[PDB]
Amino acid sequence: RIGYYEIDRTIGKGNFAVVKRATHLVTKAKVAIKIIDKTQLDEENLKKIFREVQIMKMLSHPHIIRLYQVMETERMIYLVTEYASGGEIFDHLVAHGRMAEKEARRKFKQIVTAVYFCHSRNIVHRDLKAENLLLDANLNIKIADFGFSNLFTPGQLLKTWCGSPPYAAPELFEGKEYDGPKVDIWSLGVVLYVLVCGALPFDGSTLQNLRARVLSGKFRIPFFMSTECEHLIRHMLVLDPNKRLSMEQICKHKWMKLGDADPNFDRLIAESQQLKPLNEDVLLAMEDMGLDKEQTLQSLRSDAYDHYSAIYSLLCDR
Ligand SMILES: COc1ccc(N(C(=O)Nc2c(C)cccc2C)c2cc(Nc3ccc(N4CCN(C)CC4)cc3)ncn2)c(OC)c1
Repeated sequence: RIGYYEIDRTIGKGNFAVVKRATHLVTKAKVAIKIIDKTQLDEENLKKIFREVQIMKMLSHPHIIRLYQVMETERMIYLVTEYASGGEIFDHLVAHGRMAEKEARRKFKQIVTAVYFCHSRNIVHRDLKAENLLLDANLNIKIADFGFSNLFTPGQLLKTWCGSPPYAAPELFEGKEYDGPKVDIWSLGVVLYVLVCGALPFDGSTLQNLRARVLSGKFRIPFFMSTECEHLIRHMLVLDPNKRLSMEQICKHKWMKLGDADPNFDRLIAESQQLKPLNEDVLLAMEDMGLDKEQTLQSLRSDAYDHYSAIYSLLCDR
């Protein structure tokens, strides 16, 4: 037990972190808690985790994992998030293999909504990979690991070479300054390919081999891949960043449009395209628990991600 949380499973173990499932003992919500030992952490790694957390706080969206609370001790950091009860896409692909385009379109449309929203808030992910995508109880997408993400100014070039080589755009291998979104659009091309094909478009027995594959820009279209799907991927996996589809063009592609109507997609993409409240009954419910409404409002106003913020948010998403 950790504050208001009862831990009931360990689901992750990597980096300097362990992730557990927990239950919030007031709201009954299932959460994931990532526990980071700072006594393992290097100086720049702490500056990384700090930026990761700051970016996650900027992102409230249906297809992005939601951060609810930060707890910090002298020794440990605790990050409490929405729990994705479907697991990772990796395990789904191991279990069931390459997805039918019907399935791939549903999920990719959800991925695109999430990434488009990041861009609308001047965030680039810069590490989009299929395998690490999370799934909720209905196998709906939630995008996670923002460990390589950053703020960008539209038009500005970035100069940190990051992410996983199989998903990395050629200009990242080449050590060029890069447009943030165009890097994400390349990664999206590889993720779409993986979902439909169950394999990577660019691969190799060494990183040197793989690097040459990416810079070549050639990949195999399998017999089972539709003409429309092929066209989408080929318009994302273009060597010149400037000849890649925009996010706006990706949403409009004919592969997206065929199949069942999709009001949520269009609504979410519309919301991301915009330029320009307090729930009183939540505040009252909290007050009747024994949380003073003054400290709750202070916690909310300061963007604290503390005990009171968590409970406010967890109740509102219920
Ligand atoms: C796989 O390795 C992990 C393990 C855990 C997380 N994880 C976070 O780390 N979240 C997070 C937190 C807490 C804080 C900060 C940032 C982030 C990103 C997380 C997973 C999750 N659902 C879920 C359930 C079960 C399974 N599998 C069950 C079957 N397999 C045998 C074992 C694994 C995978 C995922 N729901 C929410 N968060 C993760 O995210 C990429 C990958």
